[PDB]
Amino acid sequence: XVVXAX
Amino acid sequence: QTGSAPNHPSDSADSEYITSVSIGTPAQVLPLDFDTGSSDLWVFSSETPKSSATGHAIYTPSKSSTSKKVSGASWSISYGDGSSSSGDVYTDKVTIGGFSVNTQGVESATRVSTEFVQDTVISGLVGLAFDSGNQVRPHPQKTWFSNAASSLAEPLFTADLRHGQNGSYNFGYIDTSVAKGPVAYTPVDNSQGFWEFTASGYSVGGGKLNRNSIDGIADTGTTLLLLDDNVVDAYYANVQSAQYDNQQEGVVFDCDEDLPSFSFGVGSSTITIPGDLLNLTPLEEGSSTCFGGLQSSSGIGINIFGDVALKAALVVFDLGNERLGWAQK
Repeated sequence: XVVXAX
Repeated sequence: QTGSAPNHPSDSADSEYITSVSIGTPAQVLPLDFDTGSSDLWVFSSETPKSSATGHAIYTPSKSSTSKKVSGASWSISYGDGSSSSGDVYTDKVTIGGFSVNTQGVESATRVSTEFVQDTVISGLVGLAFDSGNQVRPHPQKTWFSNAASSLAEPLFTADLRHGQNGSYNFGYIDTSVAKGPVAYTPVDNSQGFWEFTASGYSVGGGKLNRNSIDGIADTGTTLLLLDDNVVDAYYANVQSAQYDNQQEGVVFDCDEDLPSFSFGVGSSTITIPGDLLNLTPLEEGSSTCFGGLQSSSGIGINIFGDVALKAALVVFDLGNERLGWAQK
């Protein structure tokens, strides 16, 4: 995998 | 005044960490993902399509005597892994670990992407990065922690994440009794809205730190440790069975590898991630091949000290001082 505010 | 909220890994591969949050009056208790890499507190709610929210706990603002809709407010966010969500905005009381923010922006999702739909165990995110990143328009909402900070004993919070075991998110004090070394601090650059810092160098397998510094962000909301291709190459260089697996989109190696540690410099102090924590998971049940916890950041364009790294330490997010502390655990 999760990758959180691109 | 403090808060202390137990967290737990959502699955056996520590994909993400879940913590209860109570919203509204009376309290509606939702399991949320505390994300120091975003700036919006958003929830599955009674306004989320039922086909998206089914199986998830939801916030229903009409059953809360303290909710209020924020007229004209909307929000949308795209995350690093391609997931997304969007909606409108209420304020309500939000209590975490027994500490309450009385009027907090609670962003109600009216649309969420498939990734969130499928992840039934969470009901949204608590954004704990800087207020500047908040996506509410026309008027941004402050994060829960920014709102809480002036009323806590101290304006800081800590993340204690563990592999396969419950940990804690604490607010307003530093419980170093979970750690075995002291907190070492380094300054945070909040120019991009993140807990961005620079590690002064690194080492693979325990020799002295080099001086090859690493700029990256401390993100409780990312699973992995995502570092540039040179570091990934250095880390796996003597891991005999390591290879890139195009299907996994990551480096894998035999589960029985004795992996080297990965250490990095927080100013002149060292934090060492033991090799244990650099083995994320077998590729499937009973597999002899495992997926590494350290992988390339080349795809996302920014280095991320995600849960794989955070698990090695008690990590202090000090908003009052805009610094980041790490105590070896």
